[PDB]
Order: sequence, then structure tokens, then C-alpha cells
Amino acid sequence: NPNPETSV
Amino acid sequence: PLGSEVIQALIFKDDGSLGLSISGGVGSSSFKSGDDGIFVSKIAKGGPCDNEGTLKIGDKILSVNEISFTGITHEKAVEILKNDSKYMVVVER
Repeated sequence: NPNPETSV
Repeated sequence: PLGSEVIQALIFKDDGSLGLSISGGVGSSSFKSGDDGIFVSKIAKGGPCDNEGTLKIGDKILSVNEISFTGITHEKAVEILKNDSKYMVVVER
């Protein structure tokens, strides 16, 4: 499964 | 010690960013055990989220401007947080 960390 | 705490924080954007990085979401690898949800995985030092001081890494985002973040995808959370200048974020710690 994708494990993304997105900067917001 | 107090269990899950529902905390609230009003953050104003600077340079089109809130100063926090999120992880998790429905359809994504969970940030914590068997818990889908948007989590504050990072806080940019010197940014808005850091200068407000209420939110902390590891908190599950429950709402953003009364938009329920429970049961949403990671991409939906990113699409929402990147819209407005004020953000009323409600989290559970």
C-alpha cells in the first residue's frame, strides 16, 4: 500500500 | 494519561503553506496500528503550524474548517489543505 508523506 | 484529547487550533497560511506534512488516509498504508486517518507526520520549524504551537506530530486530523477528515483519502486531504487563508484544524491526541 502507498505510504505517502505530503507537505502541506 | 487523559486518553484521546480533542484539541483545536487556528492556523494562518504563509507562502501558500500551512507548515505541516500529513501521512495516512483511506487506501494508504496506516500511520498507526489499524487506524486510517490523516496524521500530522511533520511540522516545519518556523512555519505557521510551528509558530501557533497547539498541534503536535502524531495527532489524527479530525476536521479542517468543519470538513470531516475521517474516512477520506490522502489525496483528498492534500486537495483540501491546499485551497482559503485560515484553517481551523481539530485533531485527536
